[PDB]
Amino acid sequence: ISILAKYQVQEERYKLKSKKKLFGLSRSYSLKKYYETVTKEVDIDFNLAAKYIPVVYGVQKIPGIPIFADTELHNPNIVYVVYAFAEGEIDGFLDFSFGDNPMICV
Amino acid sequence: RDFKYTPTKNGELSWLPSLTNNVVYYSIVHSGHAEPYIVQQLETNPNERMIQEIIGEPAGLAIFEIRAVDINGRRSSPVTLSIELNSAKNLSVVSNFRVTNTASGDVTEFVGPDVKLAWDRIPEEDIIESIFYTLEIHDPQNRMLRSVRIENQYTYDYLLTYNKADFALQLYFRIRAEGDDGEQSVEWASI
Amino acid sequence: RDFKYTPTKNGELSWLPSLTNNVVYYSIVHSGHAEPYIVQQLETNPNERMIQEIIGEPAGLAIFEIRAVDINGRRSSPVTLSIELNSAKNLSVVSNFRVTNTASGDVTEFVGPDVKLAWDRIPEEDIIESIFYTLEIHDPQNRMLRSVRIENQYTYDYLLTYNKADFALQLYFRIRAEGDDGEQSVEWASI
Amino acid sequence: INENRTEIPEVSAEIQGKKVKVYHSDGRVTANSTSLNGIWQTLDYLTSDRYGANITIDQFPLQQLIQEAAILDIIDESYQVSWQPYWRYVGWTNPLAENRQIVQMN
Repeated sequence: ISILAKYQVQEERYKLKSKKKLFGLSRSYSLKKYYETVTKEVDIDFNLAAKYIPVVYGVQKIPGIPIFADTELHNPNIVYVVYAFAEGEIDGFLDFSFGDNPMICV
Repeated sequence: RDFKYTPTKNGELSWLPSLTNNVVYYSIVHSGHAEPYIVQQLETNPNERMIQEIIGEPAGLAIFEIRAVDINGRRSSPVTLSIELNSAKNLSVVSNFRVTNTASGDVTEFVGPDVKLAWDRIPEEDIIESIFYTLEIHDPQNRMLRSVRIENQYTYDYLLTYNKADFALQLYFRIRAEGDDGEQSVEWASI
Repeated sequence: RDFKYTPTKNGELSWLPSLTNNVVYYSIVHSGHAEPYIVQQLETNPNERMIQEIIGEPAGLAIFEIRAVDINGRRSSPVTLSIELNSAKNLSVVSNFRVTNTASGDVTEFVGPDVKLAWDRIPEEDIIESIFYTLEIHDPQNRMLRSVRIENQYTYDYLLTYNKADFALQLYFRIRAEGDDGEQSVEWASI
Repeated sequence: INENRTEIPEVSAEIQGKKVKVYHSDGRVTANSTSLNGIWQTLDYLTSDRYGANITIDQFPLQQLIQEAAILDIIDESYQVSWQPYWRYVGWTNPLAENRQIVQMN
């Protein structure tokens, strides 16, 4: 990750998107405190919980956990990155979003 | 990376691009100039040198400082170079090399017994001292009639005495600007 | 929007501005050129075409790719165009059209019985082949004396035979560069 | 990396999840695919030992659980499938075969 930061704008250099944004509401919560704790983003700096692998059933959208980054020696413009996503044998990947832009047209 | 002056126009600076891909342009500060050079990074390739030319400086000590500018406007640490610049070797060709003892209309044979020549001063004398003009005079056989050095002067007189002596030991003329350090007009002017 | 080549100088590209108002400039990549064109958006209006000229290319296949640059440096998806470029129709006027059989001082009547003409090659022959020179010769009556095509050659000889024949069937001269595809000098040169 | 992609974007993806051991009353164990059913989801999460509760399967009455799934997969008719274009991303593998059940979970 400390390598990967050298290839990102200061907006992002350590940020990550959260997982399972809408946890279940119950009468235990105040409406306000619920929606104010619903949070889109996390910083991996000083946060370890982000690096736990999620489990998925059905269809969902999830962020990639980076675990390796490097460049081809002769041509630093060529960058390999490994993203881990999900526990177990999944039925398979459907689509990728780079930023919010999906490959397939909406 | 690898900021490097290189001699031959006084020479070229060259460098390899910064690996920070958001780099938009390089700036160069030159000792004694009022303002930096600006060099765009219109293409990105990590192994391809960028270049800036240095032209019209006198030989002398100079320093250069070069900085990358990020799209957010902040800059790298500088790289510095300090070097002696040297004269442009390839001088201008002499201009308006012309004969003044010339008739109404135009000459083939000149007027009178001996030619009087003028030429117009080159630019480079404004910058580099000890320039001179070298002049050579030849017969239709292209033998040497006479060879002359003129020191920071723009006229010369051939003489009937000279013609007689050169004949007795025995027209076309060519002239060039010249100096030390290999300083020469790229070509002869001639008549 | 509406990226469009348009023929006549080989032609103009034109487009309507991107609706993303933070656009600072457009870049254009042209097949076989070393570097893109850059076109500033110094004024914003959504219905007003921007233009880039294409000049000095030979007729031939080319492709163009055009991209908007946002102030943050990212770019739109490209738009692509592929087309055959064609010759600049409006060629240079011939230069230094001049008579070589000419006296000391200057002529009115030329020297000797028949004229010898020269002219200097145009630029466009460097790019477009099958250019030729068209030459026309006229009396004070402005009747046809003679009309001639010269193929990639820069001199021509009039003759006392020609004058005699043209008189017997019975000065001023005009010449232009010319080609197919409507390729012509914008005007006659003349003497 | 080039002049038109000056930085790496964020990466996130859409996936079809873990395979789960759906049972059948005839004694088969198809174990082939995701299931949208909440029971088989719970059973996999509980009986997983790499993660989850590490409960041994012999403590569960399969002939009961299958009846529960036979409840939860009741067909609804308050709507019709043609009102749902997204269906492939929604999780349905075919828009025409009934995709409607009181409960579907992602």
